[PDB]
Amino acid sequence: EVHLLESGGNLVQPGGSLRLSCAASGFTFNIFVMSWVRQAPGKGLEWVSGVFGSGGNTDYADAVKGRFTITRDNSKNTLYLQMNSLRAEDTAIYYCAKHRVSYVLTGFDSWGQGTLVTVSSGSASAPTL
Amino acid sequence: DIQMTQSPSSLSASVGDRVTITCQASQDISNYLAWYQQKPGKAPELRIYDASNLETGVPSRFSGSGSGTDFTFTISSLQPEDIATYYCQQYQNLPLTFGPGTKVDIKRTVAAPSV
Repeated sequence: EVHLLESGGNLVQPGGSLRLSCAASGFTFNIFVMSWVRQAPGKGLEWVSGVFGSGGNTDYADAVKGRFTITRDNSKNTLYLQMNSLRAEDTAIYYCAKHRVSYVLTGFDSWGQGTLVTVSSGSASAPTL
Repeated sequence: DIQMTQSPSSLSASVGDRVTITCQASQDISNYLAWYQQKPGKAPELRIYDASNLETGVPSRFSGSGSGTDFTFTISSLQPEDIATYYCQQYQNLPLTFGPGTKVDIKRTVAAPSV
């Protein structure tokens, strides 16, 4: 029975970097496609990145591109997101999601619980006007 | 990308009611669509996949119609357990795209703002 457990999200400074983790159970992890999808306050869902069984082909959204890195540990059946170059647009509840079948072009069968990433110093700081 | 649109934004019904949501695509998507339920402070939960198929153990009350452009999701009877934000997701291509969402709610207090 799919149990996707997520840790590591916390408050971070802009220009910061986080490492999210999501651990899976009760499914042959290493045969399935895995994705990270985020959810911004006052926003719907955006799929971020997908990784392919072998930790083969990975795909990212344009927003996330060079800043975020997705890696699987199959030996401990874990999923990783390395978020470099954090900007406020990246504030969100991050979910690890299991592809219903073993392919990218799939709905999501099973979701984790959500980890929050608050990329905020102190809103914005401008005085001259 | 594919733009997905969700008609309408919010609604209020009543226990027992039949309720219908419209999810519209940009591209022709064949029937590569998924519905999600999301009760507040919960992960999304897969309802319907492949436009029509009910995920296992969903109640036959939730329904999904359409192909290509327009999609419909229907709840023949309102249950207090269905309070939630509904979503549609396309899987015709990458980036996988979700639609804005449809927040479903009970009728309570305010005028059914009918002026």
